[PDB]
Amino acid sequence: MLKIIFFLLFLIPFCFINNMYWMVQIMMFFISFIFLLMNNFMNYWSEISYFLGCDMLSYGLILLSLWICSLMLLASEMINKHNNYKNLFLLNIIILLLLLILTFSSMSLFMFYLFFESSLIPTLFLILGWGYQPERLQAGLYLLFYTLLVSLPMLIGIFYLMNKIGSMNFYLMNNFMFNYDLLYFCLLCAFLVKMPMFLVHLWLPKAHVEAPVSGSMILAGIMLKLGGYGMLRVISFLQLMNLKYSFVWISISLVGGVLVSLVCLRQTDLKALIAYSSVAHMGIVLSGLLTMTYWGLCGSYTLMIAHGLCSSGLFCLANVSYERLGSRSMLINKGLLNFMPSMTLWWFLLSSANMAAPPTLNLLGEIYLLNSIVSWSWISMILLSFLSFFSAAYTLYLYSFSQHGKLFSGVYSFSSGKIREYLLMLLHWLPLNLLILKSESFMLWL
Amino acid sequence: FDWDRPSYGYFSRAKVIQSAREAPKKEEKVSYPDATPGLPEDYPKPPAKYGSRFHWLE
Repeated sequence: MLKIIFFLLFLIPFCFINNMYWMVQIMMFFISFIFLLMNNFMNYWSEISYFLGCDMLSYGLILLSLWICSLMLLASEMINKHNNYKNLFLLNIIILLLLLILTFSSMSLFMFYLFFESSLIPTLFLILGWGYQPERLQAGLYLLFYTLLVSLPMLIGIFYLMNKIGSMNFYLMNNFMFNYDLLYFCLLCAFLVKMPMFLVHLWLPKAHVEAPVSGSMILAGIMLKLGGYGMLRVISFLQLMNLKYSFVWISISLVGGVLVSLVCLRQTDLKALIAYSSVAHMGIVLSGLLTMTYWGLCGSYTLMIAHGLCSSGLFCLANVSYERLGSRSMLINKGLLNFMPSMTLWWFLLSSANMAAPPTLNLLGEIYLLNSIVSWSWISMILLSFLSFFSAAYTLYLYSFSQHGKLFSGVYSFSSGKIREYLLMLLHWLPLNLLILKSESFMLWL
Repeated sequence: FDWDRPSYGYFSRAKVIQSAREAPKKEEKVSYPDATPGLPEDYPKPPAKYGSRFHWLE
């Protein structure tokens, strides 16, 4: 595992040498290939190195980050085009990636938290540094302060577990089952925030709408998963307490998913709409996760991988349109099929994946969470039908409205799509399908 | 009575006598067998088991 870490560390100096922007991604893509060869993992931890291991769960999430963090560099070519502190920008991602790799590769719960939040600050610099609109302040704080407010109490819950278990290592924790009501709320309300839950999602539409394209990728790509990944490790020893209060979370997320889907239909901003679509699906992920069944756990792991690639993908396309039309509102963006017809194909495939269209990896995960939820209670069929219905209602509205109609009138002349953009879109979607072939690996982490 | 007036400073001097009481005060030392013990210097100090034992042994 140290092979990855020391590779990244020695790539830090590449931020300082000039005319090395493009030589960075290749080193970032090549390491993904090298990491892609060392899959021999199992449910239990493997490749121990001083505190760094990796199981099938951590592997897929790590590999997802390397892929996504590599696409960030492709997407944010404008930073290179205007030399807008590109060297500092590169160092932000290389640091950020290292924090993620450690976070998932950490074997002890305290470490996971140590790099859990620490990744936030590199993200926070990203929003303020390279965001256009003035609201990146008022969205910079929300991201920082919702997270800190609920992560600091989690730190107490972590330490209280040493004095009982005597250690942080995940395997040793699973041997215990705790009965204290507050402790349950000090290790899940901290992750329920970052999922996010419907009622505490108020930061998500602000952070995503204002953050740059690259920040949108990682915020939607890996930050929403750290909440999901964290839960998968800490419901193991909260099984008893999970049964007394699960019905509160399931109802909120399920009803939260439906209500947000209606909110999606009344949006008029591409960035906002995609961001609210994240809350909709993340409600199903959390819902199935708390069902605790074998299906709900394997499925939740799957959907987190698939959704991140998609929602990250859809943020590419919004940036492409915004870069030229200059406005992210739906009213400006119309009939793009008649300006950039080649682009509209990628709009569809990424859009179709978001609505659980086949043969994507997204449908495999969504079939499963749906199974666990139904088994949990037949009453869940009511909204789970509504949520899947409306989860396509806004996706069509997102795609159709922005691509189909007659062209805008005031738009000034702008460049057409470039090869970089097409290559970026392929790398987002094409794995999202081929992964179905080897779901063997990225599914059975239990 | 053939007595003599002692010199002016005769009685201001230290006067050492032969104690007829013959019971000069004794001497003893208090004993606390229950005193808070400390680590003795002769105690051997091998390396700690797994070092610091902090979080990730750091």
